[PDB]
Amino acid sequence: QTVIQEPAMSVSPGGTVTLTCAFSSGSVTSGDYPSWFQQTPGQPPRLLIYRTNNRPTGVPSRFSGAISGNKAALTITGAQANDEADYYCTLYTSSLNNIFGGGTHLTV
Amino acid sequence: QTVIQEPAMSVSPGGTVTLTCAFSSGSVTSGDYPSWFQQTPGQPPRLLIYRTNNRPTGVPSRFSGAISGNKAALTITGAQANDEADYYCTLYTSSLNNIFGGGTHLTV
Amino acid sequence: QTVIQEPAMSVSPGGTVTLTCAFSSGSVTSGDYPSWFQQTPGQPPRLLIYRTNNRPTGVPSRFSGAISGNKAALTITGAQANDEADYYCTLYTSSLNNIFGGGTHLTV
Amino acid sequence: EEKLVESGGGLVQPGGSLRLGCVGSGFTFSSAYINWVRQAPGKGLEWLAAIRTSGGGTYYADSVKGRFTISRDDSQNTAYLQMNSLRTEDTARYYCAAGAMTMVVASFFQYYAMDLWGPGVEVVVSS
Amino acid sequence: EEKLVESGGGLVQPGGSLRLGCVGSGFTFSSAYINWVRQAPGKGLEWLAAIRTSGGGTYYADSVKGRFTISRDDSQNTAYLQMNSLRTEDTARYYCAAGAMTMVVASFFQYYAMDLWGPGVEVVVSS
Amino acid sequence: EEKLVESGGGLVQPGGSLRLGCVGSGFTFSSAYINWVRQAPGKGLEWLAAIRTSGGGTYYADSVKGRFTISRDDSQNTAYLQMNSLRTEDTARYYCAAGAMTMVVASFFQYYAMDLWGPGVEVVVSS
Amino acid sequence: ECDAKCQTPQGAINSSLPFQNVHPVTIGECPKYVRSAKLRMVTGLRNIP
Amino acid sequence: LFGAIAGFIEGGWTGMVDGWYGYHHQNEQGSGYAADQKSTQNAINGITNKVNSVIEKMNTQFTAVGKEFNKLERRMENLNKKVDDGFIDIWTYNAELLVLLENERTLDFHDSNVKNLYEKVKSQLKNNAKEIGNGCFEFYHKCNDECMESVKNGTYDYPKYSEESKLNREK
Amino acid sequence: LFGAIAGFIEGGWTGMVDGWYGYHHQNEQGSGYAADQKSTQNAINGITNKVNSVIEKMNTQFTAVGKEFNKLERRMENLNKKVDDGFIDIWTYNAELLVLLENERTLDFHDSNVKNLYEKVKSQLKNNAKEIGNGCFEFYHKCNDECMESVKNGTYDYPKYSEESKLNREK
Amino acid sequence: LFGAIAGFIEGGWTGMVDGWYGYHHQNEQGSGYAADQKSTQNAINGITNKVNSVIEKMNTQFTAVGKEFNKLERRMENLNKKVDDGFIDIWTYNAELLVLLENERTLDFHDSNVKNLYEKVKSQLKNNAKEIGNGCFEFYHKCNDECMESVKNGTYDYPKYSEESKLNREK
Amino acid sequence: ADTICIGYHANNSTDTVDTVLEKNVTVTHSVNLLEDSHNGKLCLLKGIAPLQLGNCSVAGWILGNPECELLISRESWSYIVEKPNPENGTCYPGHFADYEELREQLSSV
Repeated sequence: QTVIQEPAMSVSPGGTVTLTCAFSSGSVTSGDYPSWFQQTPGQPPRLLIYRTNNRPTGVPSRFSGAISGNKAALTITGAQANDEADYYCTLYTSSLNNIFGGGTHLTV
Repeated sequence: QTVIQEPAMSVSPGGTVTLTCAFSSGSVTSGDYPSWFQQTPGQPPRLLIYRTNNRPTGVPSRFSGAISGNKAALTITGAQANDEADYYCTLYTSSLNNIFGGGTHLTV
Repeated sequence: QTVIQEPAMSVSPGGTVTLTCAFSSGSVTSGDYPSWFQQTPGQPPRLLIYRTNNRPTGVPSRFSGAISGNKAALTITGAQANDEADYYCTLYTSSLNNIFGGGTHLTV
Repeated sequence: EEKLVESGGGLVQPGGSLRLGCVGSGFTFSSAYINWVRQAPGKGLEWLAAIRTSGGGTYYADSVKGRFTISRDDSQNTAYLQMNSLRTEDTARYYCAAGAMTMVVASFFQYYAMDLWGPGVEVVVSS
Repeated sequence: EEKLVESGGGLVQPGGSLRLGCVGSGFTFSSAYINWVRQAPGKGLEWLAAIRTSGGGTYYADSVKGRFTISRDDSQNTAYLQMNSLRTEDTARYYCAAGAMTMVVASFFQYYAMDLWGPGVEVVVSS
Repeated sequence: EEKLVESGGGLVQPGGSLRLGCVGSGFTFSSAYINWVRQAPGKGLEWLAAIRTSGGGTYYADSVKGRFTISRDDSQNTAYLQMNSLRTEDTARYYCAAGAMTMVVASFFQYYAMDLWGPGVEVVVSS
Repeated sequence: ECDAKCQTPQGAINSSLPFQNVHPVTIGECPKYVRSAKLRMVTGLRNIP
Repeated sequence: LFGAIAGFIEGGWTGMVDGWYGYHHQNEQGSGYAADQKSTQNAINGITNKVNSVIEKMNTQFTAVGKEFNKLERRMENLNKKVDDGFIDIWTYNAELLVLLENERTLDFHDSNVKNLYEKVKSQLKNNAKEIGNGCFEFYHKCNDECMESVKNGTYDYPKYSEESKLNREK
Repeated sequence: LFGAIAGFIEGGWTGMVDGWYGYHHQNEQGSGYAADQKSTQNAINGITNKVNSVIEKMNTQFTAVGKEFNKLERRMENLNKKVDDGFIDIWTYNAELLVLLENERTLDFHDSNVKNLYEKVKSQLKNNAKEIGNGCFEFYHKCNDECMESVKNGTYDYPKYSEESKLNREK
Repeated sequence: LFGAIAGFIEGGWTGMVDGWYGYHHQNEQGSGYAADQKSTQNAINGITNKVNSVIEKMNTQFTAVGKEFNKLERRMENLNKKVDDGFIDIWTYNAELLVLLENERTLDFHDSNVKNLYEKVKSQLKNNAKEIGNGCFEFYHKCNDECMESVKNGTYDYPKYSEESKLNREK
Repeated sequence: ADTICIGYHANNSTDTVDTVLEKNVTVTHSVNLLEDSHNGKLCLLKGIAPLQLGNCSVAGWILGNPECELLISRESWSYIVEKPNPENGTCYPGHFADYEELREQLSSV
């Protein structure tokens, strides 16, 4: 019904993060096809991971995605200080019906 | 229904011919299985092309068959002057029901 | 539906044996899955051949099984003088339902 | 050495009946579809009838549908065309054709191929 | 050079109507699903509507169902979101997204991948 | 290492009852069909009963159907044959066999193969 | 005076088959030598008469 | 495996000698055997391409595999022997596995052809006939030779016989 | 082969542009073309892994084929030629046969996917709809876009329309 | 793919420990788990033959794959290295692709076996049972242990239960 | 009533084939991919006849052995045919230098 995320997170440069996304309901499965989005203020959102594991061509091989337990997880390792943006998660409840998360404001 | 064919046709020695066979109806396809026969005076007919494009073993690799637009075409390249015979086409309307054409008298 | 077997036989050492087993009914086929057993006095029975041809790990490559006509045949070749034991055949009528034979005593 | 030989024929008055026979040698006659075709004097070929193998069926043209019957006897390697109520337009040379062309991937004969023809038999209908 | 450009928007009094338009260039628009998403000032993204290709169907979020309608014209590479009876909380920046990622094994666009986004259009509903 | 040990048995008056037991060690007893066979003194082998795994079913010979029941307790690796309404002809050595032959392509046991046998127990019935 | 595409010390091979088991030492464009005694490809169906 | 051959159609027919797949008919005019020309011809074309592809891709170049070396060149003799033996091993293994897998594929192809013919006849007849097992349909109406040929040649004309069939099916 | 593609479903749809397999519905609201995303995605994953398995299974080490020999070393030149031609022939045969067989595996995979989709829809609808050939179902009840979407994602709710379908069917 | 495994039959049974394919029954006397011995035995024979064919078709000859060459013979050494690396590449490619394809073939074989068993039981029960989905049939009569064993072993005797199943079906 | 059955072909063939799932499968028809027979005679190659040495060896033929007269005329040959143990080679005893290389280079001309 509603998608729960972390209100805010921080990380030092050169460190890994574990930005998580879940339902306000039962377990999140790979059949929900989570997709993450990076948005800086004043810019359109950018797709980073799709179908919980797959990166587009332009996305650096730094953002990894997985399903850890019952919650989807996005991990950033390098943290090159251009990762200071709002990270959103979308979970698909149908063929095209998707619910967006609240947003994790990551500061580096 | 009825199969139309050229009443007569003449070619020069060492030339190509385009003996055609058509329906008095819609298009002729490979599902009609055209078969060409050659008959000389006082003699049993001889099969030259079966199922549009196939030659029996004894037939030299000079007669060829094809489908062109909506017609069945037989072509002779070498024209060794022993080809002065009547050429018939048969079209199969069923598993064994077939209709013969009028026949073409080929003068070399 | 009963299993008929030859009451006794004898064989010289280094001689062939043609132990046989049949039904009091139609032909015995591979679908009856015959299995032979060797029993010495006061000793658990031992499996020599299952499914008309298969031999367990310990059984030497001397015993052989086959379906000869309408009967099941166990052939012993070596006759190593330790084959002085009763030989039984079981033929299966269902998936676990089976009839044992009367038994053949082989005097070597 | 595949050969077909046609018997019967000759002169028959209108309204009469004939029984043409084609005998096959050199090939498995019981495995081949048998066609009967006619050629009127000074005219093109006209397909007349066909019979399959092992009682598959009989196929007739509208010209002689109901007048001409076709049968076969594999024990004698013969195919029969019985013609009844013959008119004046039934004067022709009659050929028996057989689809008897072998394949490489099977033992049957090739479909849609009248490869083996007989010399023919003349049938004339006049007074 | 795939690109989506929004159109429409502005100021509309509560209870009014608008027709936001998104025009796409650089890719086969008629083969791409079109999503309309919104972002309120200082608030997270909210998916509103989606339209499939060749009349597959229209999907609406429960928040905007009945009030908002989605449509597309494939002869002009345009996607329309028509809003009726706008409330005062419908003020946001509206984005049109499209699934326009290609694969090597097919000529289609990848599923569950909203990759191509437009810059957005401002909609303010106030008196 | 595969072993089956029989228990029960002894002398019981006609019209009585018994419960023979077979305990298996060294293999997966819950995965093996269990057969009960008898050998009368100076007589051939007589197959009596069989039980499958996971409640598949019970199979009885016509001689002992109705009188004898067969069960298994997999928590103790035991198989039980309960005999009722004993007659004078039931005195024999009773064997428990099991299909415990393994295969390379699967983890189950071979079908139609009683490979593992026990020493057996004497049962003598007499007035 | 025969003509062949492959020659073998025991005699030539007049065939178009892809494999042969006559002799490993051959001269010419020859079928590949195999240690197989049978190479039958089913073209038809199971025979259940 | 698709279930037709050595399945719900237990055995073959020795009487059908003009094709691989076909039909047996029992009308009051008579019984008989007719091969399905379309499916058998498709199978013939497929198997002929299969054989021609296995045979015609062995295009070899003029080579001589025999060499002579003396005793002071024994490493050469062994290297040449290794080359020849390795090529023979590769080709033997490849040919054997190729035939083994290709034969299974051919048998599966024939099984698929018989099931598809059965399914096609089933869909054509619909409820005008009943499945009596063994790949046979018992009609609810009278089929003459024209009816049987219509079933065989692919144009059955169901509505023509539906109503009468109902009077036999609801009885 | 499974009989769906070029079988009981005759030809493909140029209208469906978003996937390989899918539906075409016709209601009062309108007609359309929707691809089945689950089956299409499974097929895409399978075909991608097949192509990747073919491509990435070829691993080589740094080698130089070319060699030069003088006039007194011709057994050398001939042996080098033999190894080169043998490797080329083996690889040519293997590549050609691999592509030839994998094409039949891929086409059979697509045919199976289409047939499985048809069977899934059929089992969902049961007797609420009639089969009219060509892979096409006719509903005995009245469906809107919710019903069509319900059939498409796999949540049909047969009991909801069972009574109305019974009334319309037995009439 | 034939649609049975991971299809209309979703998951496997851990309780059935005596075969690959089998049955799950429920009667007043209780539920159980029994394997189909015929189908499982045929599958075991086929898979065992497949493994034996893969293993035993490699017949090799005594060879030593090592040669030493002095510094004045580098063409010797490079030719030997080329031979060895080519053979290793060919064998790695062949083995890897063979395993990858035989695994799909084996999985499809098991899927076909499950589907064929389902179709066999379907044809034997006919209209005496209702297809309740998931490889399950609910009987329109009462089946004690003997009836279910008759179903499993292949002799169902439909006409015995034909009449009663009518009265309970038209109600 | 009136019935139509669907079935397949069967004949008296005894041909057997081996499959990955079963051995010794009787089939209606099969083709051979293996050649097991030869002519027993030497044939031409690429339309060019071979060179037959008779009792001479390559060394004897190329040195001009006195007992090698019949084989004196040839222009172009596709291969050489030699006896397993020729009895007229180097009549004067001695060592032939690079004999195997010479045999390789005289194989076809």
